[PDB]
Amino acid sequence: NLYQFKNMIQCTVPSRSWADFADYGCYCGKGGSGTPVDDLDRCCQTHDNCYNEAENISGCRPYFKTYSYECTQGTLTCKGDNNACAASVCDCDRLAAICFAGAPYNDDNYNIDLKARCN
Amino acid sequence: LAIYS
Repeated sequence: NLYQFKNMIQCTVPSRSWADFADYGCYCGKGGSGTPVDDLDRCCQTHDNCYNEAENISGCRPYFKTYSYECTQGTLTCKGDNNACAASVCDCDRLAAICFAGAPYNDDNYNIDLKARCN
Repeated sequence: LAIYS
């Protein structure tokens, strides 16, 4: 869940508050739809897709699902106890967080008009 | 309160 995703972001990208990613480009935070403004938006886009596939697993709700994971000494790990759904969700978030840590951050792309630059 | 991505 987004509390855990939050904590994931906070442990892979220390220097930057998680809020910085809650409203960026067309796919970070606010729904989406349209071409990702940039790499950091692409990370999120892939992340939105991951959630949609996960939604295919019945009784699987990407935002409220609580999975098992840990982050220590710079290592983000999805534990083995997770069922199919939790595992998927965990890995979605995990891949995203790692993606965030390697992508540039453009301030011009923070909180852009959604309605006019994304249908 | 709410949602990142």
